[PDB]
Amino acid sequence: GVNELMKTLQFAVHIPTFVLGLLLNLLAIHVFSTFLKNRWPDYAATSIYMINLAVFDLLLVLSLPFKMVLSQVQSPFPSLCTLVECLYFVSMYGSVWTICFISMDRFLAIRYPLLVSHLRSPRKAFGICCTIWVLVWTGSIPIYSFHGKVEKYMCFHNMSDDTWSAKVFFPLEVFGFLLPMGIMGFCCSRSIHILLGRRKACIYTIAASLAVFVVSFLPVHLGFFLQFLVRNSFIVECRAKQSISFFLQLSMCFSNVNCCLDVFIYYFVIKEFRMNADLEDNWETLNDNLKVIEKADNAAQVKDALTKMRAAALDAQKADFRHGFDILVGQIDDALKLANEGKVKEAQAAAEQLKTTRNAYIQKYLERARSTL
Amino acid sequence: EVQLVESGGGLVQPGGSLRLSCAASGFNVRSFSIHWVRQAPGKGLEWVAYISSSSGSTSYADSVKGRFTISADTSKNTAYLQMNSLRAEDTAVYYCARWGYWPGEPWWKAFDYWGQGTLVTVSSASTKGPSVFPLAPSSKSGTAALGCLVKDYFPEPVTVSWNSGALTSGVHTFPAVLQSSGLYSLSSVVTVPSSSLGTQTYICNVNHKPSNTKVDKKVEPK
Amino acid sequence: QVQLQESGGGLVQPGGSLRLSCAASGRTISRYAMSWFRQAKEREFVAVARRSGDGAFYADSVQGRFTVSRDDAKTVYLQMNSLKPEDTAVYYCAIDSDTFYSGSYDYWGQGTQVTVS
Amino acid sequence: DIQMTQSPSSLSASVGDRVTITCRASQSVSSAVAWYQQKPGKAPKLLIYSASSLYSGVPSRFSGSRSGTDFTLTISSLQPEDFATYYCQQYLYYSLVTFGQGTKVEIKRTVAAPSVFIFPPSDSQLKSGTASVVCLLNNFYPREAKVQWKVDNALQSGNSQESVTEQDSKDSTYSLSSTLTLSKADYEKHKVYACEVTHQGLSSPVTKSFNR
Ligand SMILES: CCOc1cc([C@H]2C(C(=O)Nc3ccccc3OC)=C(C)NC3=C2C(=O)CCC3)cc(Br)c1O
Repeated sequence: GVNELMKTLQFAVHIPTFVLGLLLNLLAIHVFSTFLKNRWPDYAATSIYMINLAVFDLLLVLSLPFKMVLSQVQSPFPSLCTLVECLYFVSMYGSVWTICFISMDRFLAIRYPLLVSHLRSPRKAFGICCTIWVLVWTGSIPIYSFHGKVEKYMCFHNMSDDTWSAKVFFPLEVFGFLLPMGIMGFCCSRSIHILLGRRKACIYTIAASLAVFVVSFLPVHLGFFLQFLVRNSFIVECRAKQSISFFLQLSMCFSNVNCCLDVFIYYFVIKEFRMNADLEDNWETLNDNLKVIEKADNAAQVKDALTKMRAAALDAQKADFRHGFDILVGQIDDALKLANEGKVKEAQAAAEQLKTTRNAYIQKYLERARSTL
Repeated sequence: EVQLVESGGGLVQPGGSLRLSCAASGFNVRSFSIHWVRQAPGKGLEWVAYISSSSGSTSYADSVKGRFTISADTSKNTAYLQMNSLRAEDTAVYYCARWGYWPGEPWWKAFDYWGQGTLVTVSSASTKGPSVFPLAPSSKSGTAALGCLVKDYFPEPVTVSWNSGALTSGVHTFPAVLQSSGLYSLSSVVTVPSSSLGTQTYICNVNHKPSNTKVDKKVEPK
Repeated sequence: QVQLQESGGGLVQPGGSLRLSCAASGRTISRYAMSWFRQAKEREFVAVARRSGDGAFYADSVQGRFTVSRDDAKTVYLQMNSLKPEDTAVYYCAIDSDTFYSGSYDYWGQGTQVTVS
Repeated sequence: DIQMTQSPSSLSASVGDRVTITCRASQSVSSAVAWYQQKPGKAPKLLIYSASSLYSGVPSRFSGSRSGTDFTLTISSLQPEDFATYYCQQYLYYSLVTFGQGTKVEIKRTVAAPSVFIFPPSDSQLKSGTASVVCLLNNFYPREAKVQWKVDNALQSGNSQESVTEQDSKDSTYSLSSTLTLSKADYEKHKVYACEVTHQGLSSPVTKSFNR
C-alpha cells in the first residue's frame, strides 16, 4: 500500500520538477548574472545571494535524474545513492542558510539604514556564500555514521544507531533549521512590522521569502523531529509509525519542489529591483486640513489646520519629492502668514494653490511610496 | 563669527516706552529671521515677537500682541522692539535670536546664535539707598551665625563685602527679593566659630553704586 | 490611617550585606517619597527614595555602602555592603507627605534592630 | 498653543552618570525640537537642533531622540561643565515657537541637615517702624526645604519671602533666608516668634524661637 503510493507519487512528481527547475533556475542564473553587471554595492550582493540559491537548487535539479534512475531499479548500484542523498542534503541546508542570510541582510538594511553602507558589499556576499558552501559540505561529510562496511542500502536512507541519537540529530537540526527558522522569523516579522509602520514590493518579497522557507523546510524538519521522537522514545503503535513514515517520505518527495518554489522569491526580488501608517496618515491629515480650511471662517481654525498640515508635511519629507515637499511647506508658510495677518480669504486662495501643488508634485509620492514601502 | 548685541534696556516706569535694538554682525537681517525671547527673573524662556525683513512678516505672542511693535532696518542691520503700555509682568532679560529661512539646514537650526540679553526692569519705584540692618548672633549659641540685612533699594548693582573682602569662607550673599512695596531686600550672612564671639570685629560693607551709598555697619552680639 | 510596615533585619557579620524592606498599604507608593532612618544618640538620616525619574539620595556615613530601590512602586528596600562596625541601630521607616520633597514626615514606622557582629 | 512640557523640573546627578530629560508636545511636531543649555547669567546655546542632530561646537556627550511626540535628551557622560538649565523648544513655525519649563541639573551629594538660625530684629528697624526677622538655613542639600514662621504656635501665610542661593562651589550645598515683614505695632503686639524648618534630612522639624 505505502510502497505502491510511494512509487506512483515519485514517478508522477519527479518528472515535472526536473524540467521546471532546469528551466526556471537556469533563467534566474542568467538573469542575475546579467544583473551583477550593474556593480552597485547594495544592488549586487542580493544578486550573489540569488545565484548562490540558484546553484544550491540546481544541485538538487541535477540530482533528480540520478535519484530517479537509481530508484526505478531494485538497488543495482548502492554507492551513488549516498551521493544522491548528500546532494539533496547540501541543497536543502545551503538553501536554508542562504535565504536566512538574505533575511538578515533585509532586516539590517531596514532597521539600521546606516550600517547597510558598510555591511552589504559584493565582497562580503561572495565571502559568506563561499563560507556557507564550505560549512554545509563539511557538515554533509559525516554521513557515514552507520557501520563502516556494507553502508546503507536504500535511497530513502533511514539509517540507524548514532544517526538518530542526540549526538547527531540535535547538532544538525538545531544548527540547520531551528536557529535559521527562528532568526528568520524574527527578522521577517520585524521587517514587516517596520514597513507597515512606514506605510508593498518589500513587504511582498519578505513575505515570499518567509513563505518559501516555511513551505520548503518546515515539513521535512518536522518529519525529522517527529521520527526522532517516535523511533527513539515512543512506542511503535504500528498505526502512528506507518503514518509518520508516510509523512516523512512524502516530505522527502515534496521538498524537492524547492527548486521551483524559489521562483516565488526570485520573481518578487526581480520586481523590486526593476522598480528601484505614518505616511498614509500624514497624507490623510494633509487632505483633511486642506478640506477643512475651505469650510472655515475664524482665522484661528485655519491657523490650526495649517499648523497640523505643516507638521504632517515635515514628517513626511523625511521618508524630486524633497523639492515638492519643500514648496508644499513653503506655500503652507505663506498661508500661515496670511492667516496671522488676519486675512482669511487670502488663506483660502493660498490653500487652493497648496492643493494644486499637492496634486502636481506630491501625488507622485504616496503612490510610488505605496509601491515599495 | 556672527554676533548679536542688544542694547536699550533699563529703568522704565509702568506704562512707559522703550526700544531695544539688537544689532546683527556677521550676516544680514534680510537673510535670517530675528526673534525676541524674554526670560523673567528666575522663570523660563518666553517667545515675544518675530520679524522678517525679507517678507515683512511680523508676529507677536498672545500676551504681548497689540502693545509692542517689532521692526528691522536692513540698512543698519538692526532689529528694534518697541516697548509700549508696559506693566510689571514684562520685566525680564530680552534675547534677540536669529533663525534661518525655509528651506534647508538654516531653518532646522532653530536658534543657533543668540544675543547677550538686556535686563528690562519696570516698576513704579524710584532709586533710594539701602538701609543696612545688622542681625546679631545669638548670645546663647560651636559656630555662630552673623550677617547684615539691607532693604529698600531699587536697582541691583548691590555688592556686600565683609571686612573689605578679607573674610570669604562661610559667607552667603543671597539673591535679592522683590518686595510688595516695589523695592528689593537682601540679606548677607557669614558663619565664624564662636570661641567666645571670636573676639574679632566684623564689619559689613554694602555698596549701592546708583545711590552712591557705601555704608558699613558693625555687628555685635546682644 | 495609612498602613506602614517594616520587615527584615537581624545580626550579621562585619561585611554581611543585609536586606531591609518597608511595606505601606495606605495610599500610593509612587505618589510620594519615603525615607530611611536610624538611631541608637538621636535620630540620624540614612537615605530618601523619591519617585522614579529623579533618583534617590543617601547620607554621608552610609554613602555607597547603602542602596535604596523603588521596586514595583509597592515599598522601599535597602541593600548593604561593607557594613562597618559602627552601624548598630534600630532603623525606622518614614513617608514624606509633601509632593515637593519638603520632608514633612507626618507618617513614621516602627523598625527593627540591626546589629553588627 | 503647542505646549511643550519636560518632566524633570530639577534633576540631580554626579559627575559621570547618564542624564535623561524627557519632553512632550501637545500636538505633533515632526522634528522641530531644539535643546538649549543656559548657564546662570548667560544666553542659551544650541545643543541638539532637530530631533537628534548634533550642533557643531558642543561635545558628543549630548544626544537626542524622538519617539513620536516624545523627545529626550541624553548627557550620558556628565562633566563639571554640564551643570546648567536645559530647555526644550518646539519650532514648527515662526509664530508658534514655545519653550519648556526647564530642567536644572545640579550636583548630587550626601544629604546635609540645615543648620537653623533665627535673628531678632535690630533696634534700628524698631525706630524705623518696620520689623524683619530672618530664619537662616545653612549648608543643606537638597534644596527642597520649607520654612514656616510660627507665632504663638500659629502658622502664617504671605508676608514672607524666601531667598535661596545656588550650589556652593566648594560644598555643593544650599542656603535659605526667609524674612518676615511685619509692622512695628504688630511686631510689638506679640511676644514670642519662631521659625519651623523641615527638610529631607531631619527626623523632626527644627524650630528655633526667641523672646522679644
Ligand atoms: C548538512 C547535513 O548533514 C547531515 C545530515 C544528516 C541527516 C540524517 C541522515 O542520515 N541523512 C541522510 C540519509 C541518506 C543519505 C545521506 C544523508 O545525509 C547527509 C538523519 C537521519 N537525520 C538528520 C539529518 C540532518 O541533516 C538534520 C538532523 C536530522 C545526516 C548526516 Br550524516 C549529515 O552529515
